[PDB]
Amino acid sequence: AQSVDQLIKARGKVYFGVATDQNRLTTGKNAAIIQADFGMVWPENSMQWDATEPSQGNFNFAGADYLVNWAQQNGKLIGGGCLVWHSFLPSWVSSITDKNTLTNVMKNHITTLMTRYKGKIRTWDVVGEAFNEDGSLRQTVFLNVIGEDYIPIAFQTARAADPNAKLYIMDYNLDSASYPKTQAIVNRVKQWRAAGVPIDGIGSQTHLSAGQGAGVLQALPLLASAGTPEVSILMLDVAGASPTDYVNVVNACLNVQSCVGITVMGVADPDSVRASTTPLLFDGNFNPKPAYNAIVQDLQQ
Ligand SMILES: O=[N+]([O-])c1ccc2nn[nH]c2c1
Repeated sequence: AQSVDQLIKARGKVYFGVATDQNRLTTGKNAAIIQADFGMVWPENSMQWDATEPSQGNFNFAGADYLVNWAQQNGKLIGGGCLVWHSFLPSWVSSITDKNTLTNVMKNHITTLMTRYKGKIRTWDVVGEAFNEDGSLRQTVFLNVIGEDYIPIAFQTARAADPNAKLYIMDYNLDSASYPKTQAIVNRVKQWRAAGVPIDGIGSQTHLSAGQGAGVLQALPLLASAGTPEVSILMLDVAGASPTDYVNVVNACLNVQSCVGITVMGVADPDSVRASTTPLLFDGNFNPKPAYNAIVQDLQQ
């Protein structure tokens, strides 16, 4: 059984990665599969805001430290995130109505996480899910209280905290070139970078239904046209796990020079949030599914 990470490196890419955390690494056969087959790990939950700063200035790094130490011992690259994401905010953040207060809170959260792991993290997802489906900016507490400047502020703060890390904006429903969100993230990233905002990458949080892989072949080149040094596929899963969809996503990555790699949402189907759709690359016995073998064969050829 061949390693997709090794094979994608042989094709000139950086990694094939996976999301995990302490719970997964101590159960099933997740650790053994990650050791063999994946070259980068991301914390699924242990670096989100609610996990790391459940009360203001009272940080909890136990789960994140476990992941980082496991990755270093096993020679894996590490991704971290998401530093600013409305979906994982504790209530103490959402209640803040004062611009200066919230700006300092946000800067402190960013700097504290990034400093702790300085030099050890390849990629940080700095801002997540900042766009509405129509391409307008999502009206989260950060937009409502700080305004549109919160995104530049987050990236400039992140660059200062660890200049080694590649800083990404991420979003979902960027899977079709003509979708309004895809157009808008491309346009705004172009503008931010032209003003000197340090956005190194766009990460596409790719949750596909059956048959949607084909559209990624056109959407990913469009995302790359924003001119960031890197793009990536993140959080990848596919309802039904058809080889056709998975191979299309891999081929999109191969066709886009700036696409550094792909991260899947987990290891085995039963641990998915949509397990009924069996959307991952390993089954409930931890055997590689037809889609895994198809990706291997595509990368070997
Ligand atoms: O690619 N990922 O699986 C992944 C998981 C959780 C994250 N939080 N921020 N960015 C993330 C990427």
